[PDB]
Amino acid sequence: EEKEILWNEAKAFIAACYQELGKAAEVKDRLADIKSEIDLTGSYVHTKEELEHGAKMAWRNSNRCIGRLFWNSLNVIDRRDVRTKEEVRDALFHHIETATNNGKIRPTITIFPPEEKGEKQVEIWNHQLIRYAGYESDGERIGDPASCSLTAACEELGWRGERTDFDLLPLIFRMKGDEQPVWYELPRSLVIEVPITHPDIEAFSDLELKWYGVPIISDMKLEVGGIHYNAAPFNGWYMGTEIGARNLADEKRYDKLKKVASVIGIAADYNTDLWKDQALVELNKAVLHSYKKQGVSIVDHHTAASQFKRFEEQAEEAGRKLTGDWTWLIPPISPAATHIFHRSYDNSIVKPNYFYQDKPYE
Amino acid sequence: EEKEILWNEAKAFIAACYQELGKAAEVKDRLADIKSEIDLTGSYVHTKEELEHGAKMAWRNSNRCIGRLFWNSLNVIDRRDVRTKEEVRDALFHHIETATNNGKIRPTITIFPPEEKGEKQVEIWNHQLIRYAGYESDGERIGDPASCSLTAACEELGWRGERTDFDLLPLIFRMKGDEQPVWYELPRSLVIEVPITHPDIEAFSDLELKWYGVPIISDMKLEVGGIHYNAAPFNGWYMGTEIGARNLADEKRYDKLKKVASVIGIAADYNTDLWKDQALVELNKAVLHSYKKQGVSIVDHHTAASQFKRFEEQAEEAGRKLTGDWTWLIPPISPAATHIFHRSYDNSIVKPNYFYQDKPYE
Ligand code: HEM
Ligand code: HEM
Ligand SMILES: Nc1ccc2ccc(CCNCc3cccc(F)c3)cc2n1
Ligand SMILES: Nc1ccc2ccc(CCNCc3cccc(F)c3)cc2n1
Ligand SMILES: C[C@H](O)[C@H](O)[C@H]1CNc2nc(N)[nH]c(=O)c2N1
Ligand SMILES: C[C@H](O)[C@H](O)[C@H]1CNc2nc(N)[nH]c(=O)c2N1
Ligand SMILES: [Cl-]
Ligand SMILES: [Cl-]
Repeated sequence: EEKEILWNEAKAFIAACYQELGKAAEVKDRLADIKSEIDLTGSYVHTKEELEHGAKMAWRNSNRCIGRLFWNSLNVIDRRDVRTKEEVRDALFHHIETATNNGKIRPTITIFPPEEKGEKQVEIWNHQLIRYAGYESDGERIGDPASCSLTAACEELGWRGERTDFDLLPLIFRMKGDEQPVWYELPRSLVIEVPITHPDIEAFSDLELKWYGVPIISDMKLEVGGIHYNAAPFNGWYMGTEIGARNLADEKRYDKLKKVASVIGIAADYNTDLWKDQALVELNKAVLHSYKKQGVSIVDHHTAASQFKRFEEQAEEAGRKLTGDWTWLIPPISPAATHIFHRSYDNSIVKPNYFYQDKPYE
Repeated sequence: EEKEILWNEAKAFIAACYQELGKAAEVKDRLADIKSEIDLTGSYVHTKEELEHGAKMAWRNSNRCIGRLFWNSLNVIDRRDVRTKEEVRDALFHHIETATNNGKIRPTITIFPPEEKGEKQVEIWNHQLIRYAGYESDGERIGDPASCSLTAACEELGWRGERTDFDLLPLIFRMKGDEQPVWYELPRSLVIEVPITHPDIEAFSDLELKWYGVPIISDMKLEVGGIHYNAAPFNGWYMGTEIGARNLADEKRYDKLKKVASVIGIAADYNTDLWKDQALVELNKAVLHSYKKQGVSIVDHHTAASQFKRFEEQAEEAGRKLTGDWTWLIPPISPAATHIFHRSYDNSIVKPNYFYQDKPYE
C-alpha cells in the first residue's frame, strides 16, 4: 500500500505544481519518469523547482497560520546533500544566521534528506533551534516549563544548564545509524535577544524580561507529493501576541501577569478591575516597542490580520479554495477587533503541508 | 411524519426528565397518556413540572452559553393561558419588572402557548424586550445598526422614533389571526438604564454612553419534548464584554473605540501602539464599574469562566456529557486568560434547547 500512496500523492502534487508554474505541458513526461523511479527504487527525487514550490505551497496550506500572505517569498535552502552531523550542525548554524539577517528577518526553510522507508536520515529533537530551557524539581520552577522534558533529555546526554530563566538549549539531533543524538552549544554571536522595556513605564525593566529574536520551528514534518521531509526547520518573524500574550503570560509558561501588574502600578486583587487584561495590553505594547527599538522584525496582531485579509482576497482572485483554523487564526488579544473573528473558515487539510510528529524524547 | 417526530421526542424527554426528578416509576403511565393524547388531538400538553424542568434543561444544553452554572435556579413563568394581546403585553411588562428586580436580576423565562400545527399562537418580533432603535439614511447613522430592519418595520406600523442614539423600541408582536403585529411603547418606569462612567477618568462621561440593565431575548424558540414554544422570552444578567467589547465596540454597532481612545488620552494612529486593545480594556472596566455603582447585576468574563469551570465539574460529577461551542464560549477580551481557551468542547446539539427562527420582518 505504501507505494500506491506515494504514486497517488505524486500525481496530484506534480499536476498542481506544474499548473501553477506554467509547466503543464511537462506533467505527462515527468509523471512517467517518476513512475519508473518509484517502481525501480521505491521512491522519487524532487527537482529543485518542485521542492522550492512544494515548501511554499505547504506554507500556503497551513490552516493555523495568520502570516500566509507572504507564502511565495519563502527562502528555500536545499540541503538534501548532507551526510554528516558536522554538515547538519553547520546547516543549522547557517539557517540561524541567514534568517536573522541582523534583525531584518528572512522567512527561510532548510530542507534535509527525507525519510526513505519511513527511516529518518536526520532527526531533530529541538522544537525550535533557539529556545529556553526549563527546570522543575522540589517545587522549584526555573525557565520555560514547555521545555522541561527536552531539557531533562539533554541533561541525560552530558549537557548542563546554568539554571537561569533563559538558558539557551543546545542544538540536539540524531543521525541515521546512531543510537543517541549529539548536542552542540549555540554560538551566542548567532543569537539575537531582545530585552523587554516599556515605552512609558521605566520600571518595566525591573522585570528583567527578554525573548529571542527568531522563532525557528524544527520538529514539524514537511510533506510534499508523498515525500516525507521530517527534518526541515523553518522560520517567520514573530507576531507580538505570541510572546506577550502566551509565552510570557500563560500560567503554564512564564506566568508574568501579576509581576507586570505590580510594575505598572495597578492592584491585582479584583477580577472586576480587569487587571489581567490591562497587564496583557501593557506587556504586549512593551514587546512590540522593544523589538522595534532593537531593529528586529515583528508584526502586531492588527496588521497581521489585515495582511491575512489580503491573503484571503488573493486566494479568491487566484481561484484557490481557502482553508483555515478559526480557533488558531484569532489572536489571543482583542480577537473581536479583527475581521477573522467575524467570519468562518473551512478547516480541511490540503497537501503539501506541515505536520506534527511524535517526540523522540518523552 | 410530523406525529412520529413528536412521539419520539416525547419519549426521550419524559424519560430523561422523570429520571432527573426521581419520578422514573411514573414514566410508563405518563407515556401512555401522552400517546393517547397525540393520537386523539395531534399534540400533548406538558405538566407544570415538565415545562419548568424542560426550560431548565434547555438552558443547560445551550452550547454557546458561559453562564450555565445556574441552570437549575431559572425562574419559570407559565403563561400558556394567555389569549389576548393585552394579556401578552401585560405578561411582557411583568417579565421586565420581576426579572429586573430593582437591579438584582432574576434569571427568568415567560412561556406563552406553543405552536399547534406549526401555527404560532403568539409571534414576538423583538430580538430583546429592551433594545435600542437604529437608523440609516443618506449616510446618516443613528442608534444601533443591528436594529435597523426592525426599526424600519415598526415605523411602517405607525410608530416613530425620536432618533436619539438610544431610542427604546416598542414591544411588537402578532397574535394568531391578525395580519399585522401591534406595538406598545415601553413604560420608562420599567426600564433600568446605566450611564457609563470610568472609575479613574472623569472625561469618560463626555462620551454620554449608556446601556440597558437586562438582556431579555425574545425571538428564540424553546423546544421541549417535541413541543415548539416559539414565544418564550428569557433573561440572565450581562457579562461585561457583551456591552464593552461588542455592543459599544464593534464597527457594525456603536463603534466607539476611537472616541474612547480620545477621552482616555491616547493616540489612535498606530497599530503597534495597541490603542484599540487599551481602549477596549478601559471601556470594559467602565462598564463593570458603572453597573456595580448603580446596583445592577453584572459579571466579568474571568468570574464567568470560573463559574463555567464549576459547571463542567458539576456535569462530570452528575454523569452528564458536556456540550459547548468553543468559538462562542471564549470571551472577546483576553480569551487565553481563561481555561476555556485551553480545552476543547463537543458541539453536539442536545434537546431540550433554544433555537434560532426566521424573522417575520426582513
Ligand atoms: C512571516 C511571518 C510569520 C508570522 C507572523 C506567522 C504567524 C503565525 C502565528 C502567530 C502562528 C500561531 C503559532 C502559535 O500560536 O503557536 C502561526 C502558526 C503556524 N505558522 Fe506561521 N507565521 C509566519 C511565517 C510562517 C512560515 C515561514 C511558515 C512555514 C513555512 C509558517 C507555518 C506555520 C505553521 C505550520 C503554523 C502552525 C504550527 C502549529 O500547528 O503548531 N508560518 N504562524
Ligand atoms: C445568568 C446570566 C447569564 C449570563 C452571564 C450568560 C452569558 C451568556 C453570554 C455572554 C452569551 C453569548 C451572547 C453573545 O455573544 O451574543 C450567552 C449566550 C446564550 N445564553 Fe446565556 N447567559 C446567562 C443566562 C442565560 C439564560 C437564563 C438563558 C436561557 C434560559 C441563556 C441562554 C443562552 C443562549 C441560548 C445563548 C446563545 C444565543 C445565541 O446563539 O445567539 N443564558 N450567554
Ligand atoms: N511567528 C511564527 C511563525 C511560524 C510559527 C510556526 C509554529 C509555531 C508554533 C510554536 N509552538 C508553540 C508551542 C509548542 C510546544 C509547546 C508550547 F507550550 C508552545 C509558531 C510560529 N510562529
Ligand atoms: N447575558 C446574556 C444572557 C443570555 C443571552 C442570550 C442570547 C444572547 C444573544 C444576543 N444577541 C446578540 C445579537 C443579535 C442580533 C444581532 C446582533 F448584532 C447581536 C445574549 C445573552 N446574553
Ligand atoms: C463567524 C463567527 O462564528 C462569529 O463572529 C462569532 C464568533 N464567536 C462569537 N462569540 C460570541 N459570544 N458572540 C458572538 O457574536 C460571536 N460571533
Ligand atoms: C484547546 C485549544 O485548541 C488550544 O488552547 C488552542 C486554541 N487556539 C490557539 N491559537 C493559537 N494561535 N495558538 C495556540 O496555542 C492555541 N491553543
Ligand atoms: Cl514561540
Ligand atoms: Cl446584547
